[PDB]
Amino acid sequence: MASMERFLSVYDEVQAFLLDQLQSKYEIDPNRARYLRIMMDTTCLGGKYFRGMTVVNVAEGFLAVTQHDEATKERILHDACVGGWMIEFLQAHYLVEDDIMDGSVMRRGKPCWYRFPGVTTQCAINDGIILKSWTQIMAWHYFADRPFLKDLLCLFQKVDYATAVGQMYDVTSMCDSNKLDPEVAQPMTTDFAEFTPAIYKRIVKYKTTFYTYLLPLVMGLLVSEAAASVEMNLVERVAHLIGEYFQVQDDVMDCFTPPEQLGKVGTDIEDAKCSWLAVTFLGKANAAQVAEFKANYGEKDPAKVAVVKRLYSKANLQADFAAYEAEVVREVESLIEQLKVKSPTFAESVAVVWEKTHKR
Amino acid sequence: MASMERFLSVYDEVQAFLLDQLQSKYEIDPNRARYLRIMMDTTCLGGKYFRGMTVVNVAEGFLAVTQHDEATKERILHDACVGGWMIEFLQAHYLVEDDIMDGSVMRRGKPCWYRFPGVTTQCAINDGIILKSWTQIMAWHYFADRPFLKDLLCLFQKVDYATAVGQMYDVTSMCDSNKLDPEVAQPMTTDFAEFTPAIYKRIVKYKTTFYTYLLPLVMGLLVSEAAASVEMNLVERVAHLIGEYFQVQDDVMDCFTPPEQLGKVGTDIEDAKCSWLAVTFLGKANAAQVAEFKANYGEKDPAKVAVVKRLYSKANLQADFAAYEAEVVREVESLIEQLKVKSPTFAESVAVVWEKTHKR
Ligand SMILES: Cc1cccc(Nc2ncnc3c2cnn3C)c1
Ligand SMILES: Cc1cccc(Nc2ncnc3c2cnn3C)c1
Ligand SMILES: [Zn+2]
Ligand SMILES: [Zn+2]
Ligand SMILES: [Zn+2]
Ligand SMILES: [Zn+2]
Repeated sequence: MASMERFLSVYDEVQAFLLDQLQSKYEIDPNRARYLRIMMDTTCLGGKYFRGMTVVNVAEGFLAVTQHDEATKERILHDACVGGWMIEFLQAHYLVEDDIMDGSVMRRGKPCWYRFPGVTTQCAINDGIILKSWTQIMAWHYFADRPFLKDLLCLFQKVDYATAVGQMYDVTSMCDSNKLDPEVAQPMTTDFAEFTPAIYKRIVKYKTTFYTYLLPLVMGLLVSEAAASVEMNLVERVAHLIGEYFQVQDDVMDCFTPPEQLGKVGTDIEDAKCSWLAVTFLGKANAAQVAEFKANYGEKDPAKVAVVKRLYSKANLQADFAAYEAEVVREVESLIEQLKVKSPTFAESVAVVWEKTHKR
Repeated sequence: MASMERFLSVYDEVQAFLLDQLQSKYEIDPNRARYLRIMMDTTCLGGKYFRGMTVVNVAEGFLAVTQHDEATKERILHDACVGGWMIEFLQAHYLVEDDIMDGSVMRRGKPCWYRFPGVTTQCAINDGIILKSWTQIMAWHYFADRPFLKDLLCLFQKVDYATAVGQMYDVTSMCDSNKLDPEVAQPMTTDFAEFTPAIYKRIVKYKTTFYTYLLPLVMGLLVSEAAASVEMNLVERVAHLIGEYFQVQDDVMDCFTPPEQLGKVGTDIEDAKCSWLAVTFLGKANAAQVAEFKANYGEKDPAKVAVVKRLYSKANLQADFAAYEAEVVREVESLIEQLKVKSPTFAESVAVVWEKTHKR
């Protein structure tokens, strides 16, 4: 049976389970169950399922080299699918809440959940809460008797937290650290001294790479009972590295990919985000160019946004991107090689993850 | 050593632990650690600690009748304090998010967190996320080798979820169920057909009683390794019952307690909430009074709010409250008696919980 169809079948299964449990144990009525069904579908479906599918892909790699009864292979694949949906639901939680936090308008070519007429922010914040609560309901139900349950829940928990930390780094990335203070309204940085590669790296590592790369890979290992086939430090390193590249690409697209293709109108410049474009620009600009950057970044005025974009064009950031890209290929390929020592199979799964990222 | 001081000491311990871990494992800088310290203090401190202290109180009851080495008694009390703080942090998560959801202005005589000048909703939503993530960080760290860890995390998870469900019942309680639809903006009910005791009960059971009464009681049992000293169905029933009473009192105060004493200006009438006052009023009004209620409820206009309040005065709701109160005393005392069969000690802890609620 093909992996994607198995994965989508399991969504329907897990959906039915969660809604049936709301009726039998939580006293839900049909109309509220309907609203939650539609919330779940709208917030969890329609992407590429790259995160969940990585759990399945890793488990399939192991199945191909490990002896098991057929019923065990099915169990492992079902577990990978459930684990994959936990990640997808974790993402949906973060996307719902982030869109509210950021006043985002669209995502993937549709309105952000909170903007649905019959949702509103008052409901949507809570809907996002439910989303993450469902990850745990899934885990406890499907993995109740599993040897890996503890390690799975502990990892999930750590990833969730790292992600929330990352969110905090992101949202505060345009303020001067020395000025953070709950009592005082936060000015945007005037010097941009904290737009550095190391600071950027910190934001990305926490905000995206743990839930997007580290969690799918490690979850695949846990449901396969294969965590002793790998050097966990290598898995972290390669996860963090591919995750960074993925975020740089997202940053480039924010600015340069036409909105109908992006799925949204990118506002990193108006939001004064610490983007790869801004850090790399500030890494290579002269005095005049910096000054011009400072006079125009982080302002809604389209004229000012256009100055910033011109600055990035003229600064020939494509060349820095290509050099960064070349470095990431060396390092990712080196890490893949190191992974081959203890597991060629897992190395290959990582190689796949990298190809899908590198040319997407 | 007195329970409250032990509990507050443990807050400082757990705080230091979480911030020290952010520095050593999450790459936090001092200024962000400072912001999180201030967020934690502002959102977790200053209430009566009734929820956390119930965990400690239950554990102390058991310690008085159970043989243990001194070091075990200290371990159990430390565990109760940590467990108690998990509940307090869970509450803080919900209060932060609820205040944002509801556009609340104050709570406990201070601005809602999101309204702090240097916070804002964009940060505050995430701060609330961190709050709940810290419950799990606490659990995994302090309870790592504990026999009760699984049962504690599963219970916590279920309570969290019940609470989020309850939030959904609450926020939707002024809409007609048959009209809920993410695609369509939600009108307020014109008939108030869903303002019934059973519907009200559902909202309260989920939104408050699981995290306010059931979780502290059961957590106390788990850290004491005492869950076989009780009939769990009785614990649920008494929890749900005292929790309901607690919410009715809160509802009465929303409307009638002067704002400097309430800590906030109550807006249940303008928010068109399904309050005990509104359900009980609709339970006893004549046609004319209902009609008047319908023309004035759920409107910001102070004139209209004042009509509703007059209606409640003239309807002599104090008498229904006293009769409800009398019924709750019978039922709570009956349940306490039933609890005495398997544990007089636990019965007494529940008796305390009830006294603190009944005359607060
Ligand atoms: C993650 C991050 C943040 C900011 C700037 C960069 N760019 C680079 N980082 C590392 N090597 C690089 C480059 C550009 N060329 N080469 C060789 C990376
Ligand atoms: C939880 C709830 C919701 C709505 C109305 C009520 N009131 C009552 N519920 C039960 N017994 C009652 C009363 C009033 N008198 N007596 C005897 C309770
Ligand atoms: Zn964001
Ligand atoms: Zn982006
Ligand atoms: Zn609320
Ligand atoms: Zn209230």
